[PDB]
Amino acid sequence: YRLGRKIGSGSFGDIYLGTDIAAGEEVAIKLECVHPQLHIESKIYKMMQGGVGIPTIRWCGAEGDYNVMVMELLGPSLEDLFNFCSRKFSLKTVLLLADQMISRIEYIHSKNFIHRDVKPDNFLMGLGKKGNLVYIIDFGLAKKYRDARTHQHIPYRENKNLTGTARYASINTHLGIEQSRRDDLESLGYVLMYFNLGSLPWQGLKAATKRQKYERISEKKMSTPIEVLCKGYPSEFATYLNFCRSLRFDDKPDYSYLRQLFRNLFHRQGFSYDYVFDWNMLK
Ligand SMILES: COc1cnc(COc2ccc(F)c(F)c2)cc1-c1cc2c([nH]1)CCNC2=O
Repeated sequence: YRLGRKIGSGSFGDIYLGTDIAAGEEVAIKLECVHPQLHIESKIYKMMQGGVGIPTIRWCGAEGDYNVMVMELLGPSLEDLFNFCSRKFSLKTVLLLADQMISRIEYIHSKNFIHRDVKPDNFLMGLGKKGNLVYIIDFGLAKKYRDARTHQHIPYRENKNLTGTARYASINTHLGIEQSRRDDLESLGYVLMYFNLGSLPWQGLKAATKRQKYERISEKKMSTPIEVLCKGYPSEFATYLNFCRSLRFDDKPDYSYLRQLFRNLFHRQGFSYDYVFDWNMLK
């Protein structure tokens, strides 16, 4: 593997572009200085392997002063594509995205884990034949939510300090409640509305401590009724967020219902099933 330039930073470590030298294929290479977390993330990926929209790990090991995890190269993140599309996606694109994202999250849940860091940066489009598939990345904050053998849900816990990115965190996460399935989905809800509006009402709030800033975000989040947040947009978005906040800590979300909400809306809007995203029209 030839090592390349730094293209990003995950919940842990830094990712670089690279090359499978003998196959002449470009790859993504995540490095962790040899508190270790890379191997754990690698195990989760392997456990998720074989699912739709999940990256393939090509190699895992240590070289020098680094633990290394080579992954198949993917396309731009949804945050990147959002930028390229002038930071506003058309309703059809949000719906096409929502259908796949609910599904990715549902799959991770079917495998007994919660992601805990659902945000535009952690969703990347594929390449080649899978150019229209939305992948989910970075399991650096993922956690098991039910025992593999018995499916006993983890217990309810309070006073937890925040983990994930504040902009898309659920109201309960801000309130120190252990995250569960409902939270990955509520976060997706804010992500969708972010795509619709171009920004969220609790963005760009200035504070001192960089811990007092989460407080402002929390208060704003609890001070902004859902109907206001989604005012001027299809009621489905508000219905989706309300459903998410109504989920009991250990409830199994009805993913099908949520997708159907957006599918019916798609049908009613009269959009064509050609799967053409906004970025597919850049010339
Ligand atoms: C399977 O994981 C990946 C596969 N392919 C790419 C290609 O990314 C680029 C290609 C060309 C560019 F010019 C560029 F800027 C980025 C990136 C990743 C990736 C993994 C992680 C991140 N990114 C940021 C957050 N934490 C992560 O664990």
